[PDB]
Amino acid sequence: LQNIFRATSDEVRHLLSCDRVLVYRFNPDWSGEFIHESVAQMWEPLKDLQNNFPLWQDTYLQENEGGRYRNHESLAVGDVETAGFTDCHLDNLRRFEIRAFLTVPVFVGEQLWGLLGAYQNGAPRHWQAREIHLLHQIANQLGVAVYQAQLLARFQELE
Ligand SMILES: *[C@@H](C)[C@H]1/C(=C/c2[nH]c(/C=C3N=C(/C=C4\NC(=O)C(CC)=C4C)C(C)=C\3CCC(=O)O)c(CCC(=O)O)c2C)NC(=O)[C@@H]1C
Ligand SMILES: O=S(=O)(O)C[C@@H](O)CNC1CCCCC1
Ligand code: NA
Ligand code: NA
Ligand code: NA
Ligand code: NA
Repeated sequence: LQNIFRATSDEVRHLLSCDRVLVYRFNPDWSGEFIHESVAQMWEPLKDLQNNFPLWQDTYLQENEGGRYRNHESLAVGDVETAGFTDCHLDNLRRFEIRAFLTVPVFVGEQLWGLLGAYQNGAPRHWQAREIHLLHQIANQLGVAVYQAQLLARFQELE
């Protein structure tokens, strides 16, 4: 499953040639965290930045039990500076040098399980429909892989 994440994250990064790809997973209370990353050589890994560069707290998704994702909606942002985010949100994005990004839902069964994010640093992006569609397909495949990893867990407890 780590294998799966690594595999998925590297694929998205190479297919989109973006700076960073992240996998987010929700906890039962809709808190969550980034559990996997694929990142280009030029940037420091997320966990390392988190040990040194503090952020504004962000409980939005938790307070809203998944927000737009829960309704199968995605976020596609060509330019974060132009998007109209709250100041704290934009400040967080800017802390990670994120200038354009995509975030899509990952569903495991009919349950919102997490998110798949793709980030471009330093310059805006004109995202294309096929890039978004491809990310959704990869997110669906990830969801299936997780769903079946679960199924196989349930199987091996039951013997
Ligand atoms: C300012 C911070 C207010 C706020 C705004 C806000 N945030 C989101 C959505 C997201 N915020 C995050 C951020 C994190 N996830 C993490 O694991 C970490 C630690 C490194 C951070 C900083 C993420 C992943 C999301 C989902 C993707 C996105 O960037 O939008 C929203 C929803 C925006 C929308 O329209 O969908 C909003 C409004 N959060 C707060 O708590 C402050 C009041
Ligand atoms: O739209 S929702 O009700 O999910 C939540 C609300 O926080 C919207 N975020 C704005 C949307 C437009 C881009 C800037 C950020
Ligand atoms: Na949040
Ligand atoms: Na969002
Ligand atoms: Na915002
Ligand atoms: Na299945």
